[PDB]
Amino acid sequence: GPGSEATEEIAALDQPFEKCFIPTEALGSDREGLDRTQLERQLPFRNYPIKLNVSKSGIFCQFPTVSDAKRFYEEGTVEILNRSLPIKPVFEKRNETVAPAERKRRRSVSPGGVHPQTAAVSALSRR
Repeated sequence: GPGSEATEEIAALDQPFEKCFIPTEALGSDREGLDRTQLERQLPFRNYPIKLNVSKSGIFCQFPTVSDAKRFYEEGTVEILNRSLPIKPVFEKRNETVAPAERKRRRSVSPGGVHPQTAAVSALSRR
């Protein structure tokens, strides 16, 4: 995804905030909308400068400075739709995993069959 490359060597453990994401799920169908004009004049968001972009995944939050992002993350909880929403940073991590192939076998049996006959008999009766 989108992001910026910073000197991870300087503090990889710290994982400095650069961009935040506001998840949506229990918001409901109301999450599909987000009027920008109303959003600008809404719940916490006006407290600090923040780039708000509507997305089907939620609301993108980009801050001009790391400090603003950190203050918003640490003390910028928001309540939207009468629901407290936390600040989730956009970080990615590559994990190493392996999925060995597996095979399964099943027992099979012969269905059998009927051999042909070159002769046949029948009972003759008339009533």
